[PDB]
Amino acid sequence: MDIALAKRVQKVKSPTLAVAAKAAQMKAQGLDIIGLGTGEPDFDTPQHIKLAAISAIEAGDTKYTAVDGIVELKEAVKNKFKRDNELDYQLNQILVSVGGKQSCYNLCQAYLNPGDEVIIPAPYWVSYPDMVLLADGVPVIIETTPAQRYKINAQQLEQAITPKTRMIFLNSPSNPSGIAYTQNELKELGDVLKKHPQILIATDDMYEHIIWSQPFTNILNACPELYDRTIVLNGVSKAYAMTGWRIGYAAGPAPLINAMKTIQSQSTSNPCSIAQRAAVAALNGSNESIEEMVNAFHQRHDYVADRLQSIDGIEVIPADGTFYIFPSVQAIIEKRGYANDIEFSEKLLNEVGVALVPGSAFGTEGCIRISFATGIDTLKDALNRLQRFCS
Amino acid sequence: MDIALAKRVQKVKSPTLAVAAKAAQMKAQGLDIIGLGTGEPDFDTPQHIKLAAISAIEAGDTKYTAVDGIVELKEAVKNKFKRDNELDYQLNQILVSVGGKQSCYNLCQAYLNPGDEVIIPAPYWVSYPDMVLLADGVPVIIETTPAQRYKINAQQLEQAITPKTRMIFLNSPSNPSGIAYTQNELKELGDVLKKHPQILIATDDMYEHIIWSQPFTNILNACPELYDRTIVLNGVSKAYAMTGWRIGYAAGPAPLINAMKTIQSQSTSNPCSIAQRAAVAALNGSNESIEEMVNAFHQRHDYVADRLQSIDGIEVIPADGTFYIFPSVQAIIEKRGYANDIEFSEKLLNEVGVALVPGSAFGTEGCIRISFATGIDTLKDALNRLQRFCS
Ligand SMILES: Cc1ncc(COP(=O)(O)O)c(C=O)c1O
Ligand SMILES: Cc1ncc(COP(=O)(O)O)c(C=O)c1O
Repeated sequence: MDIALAKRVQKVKSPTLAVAAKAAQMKAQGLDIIGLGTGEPDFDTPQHIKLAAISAIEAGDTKYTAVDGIVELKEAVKNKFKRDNELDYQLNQILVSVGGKQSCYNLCQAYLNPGDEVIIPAPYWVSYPDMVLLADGVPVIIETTPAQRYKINAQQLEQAITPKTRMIFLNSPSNPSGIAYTQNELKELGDVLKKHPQILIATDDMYEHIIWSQPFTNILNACPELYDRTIVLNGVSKAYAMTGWRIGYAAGPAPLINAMKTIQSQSTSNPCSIAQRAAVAALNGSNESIEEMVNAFHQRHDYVADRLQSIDGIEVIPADGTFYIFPSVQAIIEKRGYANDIEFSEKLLNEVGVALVPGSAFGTEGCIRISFATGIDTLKDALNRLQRFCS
Repeated sequence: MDIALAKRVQKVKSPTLAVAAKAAQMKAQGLDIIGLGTGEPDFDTPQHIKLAAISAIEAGDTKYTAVDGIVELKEAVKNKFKRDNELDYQLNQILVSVGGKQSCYNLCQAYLNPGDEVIIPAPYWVSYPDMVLLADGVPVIIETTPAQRYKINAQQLEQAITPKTRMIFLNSPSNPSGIAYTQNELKELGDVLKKHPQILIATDDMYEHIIWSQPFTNILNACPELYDRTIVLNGVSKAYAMTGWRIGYAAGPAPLINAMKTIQSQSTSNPCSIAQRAAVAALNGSNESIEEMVNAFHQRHDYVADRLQSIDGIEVIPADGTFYIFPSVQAIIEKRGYANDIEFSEKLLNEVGVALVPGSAFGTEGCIRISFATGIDTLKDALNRLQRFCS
């Protein structure tokens, strides 16, 4: 007999890591593949962070640590939230985790009960619904359009809330759209959320530093009165090109943070001790390397957006930040008679070798997520191929 | 209003990491504290493993990897299981995780349904019941005595099994007793397990290399016919003094391993990329550093066991391996009128500064777990203090 799988894992299907595995596979066969599906910076970890990790290895920092992070890193997080976000957190409000993904997963396991509804704006990071489902929560998707710049409004939010709603993910700047809410937009959402006090607000600020159209702002900057029911989710993966090291961090209400620490203490223990020391050097160091990387993404974005605009049948909303852009190819799908954006993306990959992620993976049919965390020369080639495929 | 906690997290209370935090705290106040509660080797990570990690950092191995491990590490695990354990696994049967704790936690989340019973022999590693409870499983504890050398027998196992039993943890050599089953003992347990085919066998071989009284053997060496319903859990934390790096690995039935990979893909993504490269160097390198460390634990064990034997009111069963020994202080508790082994351990810490873990944390009242992952000079001091306290 085959080993049966738990009912909870039968609820879930990760297509971003799956495209990555298919792209690596077809490159392994020797084919001419350009990967526009990546979810990490192409830049290496900055040298001063690498040097701090090497110093930690040489010093023998190879042991278990406090589950929620060495005190130097919890302090660096505390100071970062004050310095960058004008938010005051005590050490017992801070949890360092194995990537920001684990912050989110620990949150769901520490907080959500079976049947609880979680508002997830589309387009959404692929993992939000699956993490909710693994806690037996119920994803409640709010669909958005380009005319709304892929952002929910206060009337959509109120309409989606029920007496069963206990959480919302607010991810700004967004994976996959690259769009960020303005402070006033967050204020209008906060005014709705103030009317529903059982809703915990999970603000996923992972892409905070990767923004150029406006200064970063989150729900607590807009609505300080929501502090006691908000958890702030962040990490070093994107700002410091540290995706492989797996360090995220969160700040929020002490009882919730302690419950998340309890989940973590029974699942991973502390994150890698060397990675923790690397993250101290990142958070306490200069922003110079951040600015270098964000400037690169900005110039690449403007190039890609211009190329997409010029391709007949592709409609695009320019991003505010991140290394993603999220154009609609629905007109190409319709003129070709493709079934959907999965067929579009499979045909594109097999015809011209460009790998990207179908918009339906993020809950928005007919779009595609293009990542420009690759060199501008590779982007010129890839957009040439996309233009030829769509011609 | 305080943020409420999920019902699942209200089910759980980690006391090994808690003693560690209290010991570090009292040392911080400047007090004369000896920590005999540690759960990791005192030796640093071997130099050749450190050098491989540094080489990976310098090479820019700082990106996301396959969630279940880079192919070089999955291959090293495959070869390790064949070389050490005469077990044949394909790559799709292997999962690298964030510590062996995450292997165990992923297993529970991928496999256990609410109400499923899990047999957990006492004394048990503190995390087994809590990981089961977080999947809404039901821990079913089998209590053992020193006259049984803290090992279950086939009649106890059969009596504990019900139609609801779907899993058993078999941890040999044991945390906290240090005792290992013989091959024939595992054969007798396997004969019971063959009569109950819905029971998945989770053999936690983390302490495999840290053994001296007999060659290591597990349930599949004893009973090869259980291969299709056994998951083998192991890791580099103990054998290579790598606890801070967080690399575990497991091998078992492909559908189950894939479901565990699904949980991992929605919780942590891949383990730290640098740590994965370090683990490749460990598994593919010489056993010389393992033997050096295990020889040290062996000589320290024999010293500690002899000192414990000489203290009136302490009864001890010598360990077969690990860096733990698990004597009973019940006679001290009774002559003093202490309430239990928690009171014993608190009084010992406050009177003479020796920190250790009460046996009730592992489900065996009246014992204490002493770790000898510290230098022999510190052990002489600590045992002197214990002798004075117990006098
Ligand atoms: C919106 C969002 N949140 C969180 C994460 C988690 O990233 P990591 O687990 O590498 O910290 C990601 C992925 O990069 C993301 O896109
Ligand atoms: C019995 C047992 N299994 C698994 C583990 C997991 O160790 P780690 O998560 O560091 O790999 C431990 C702790 O060291 C343990 O004692």
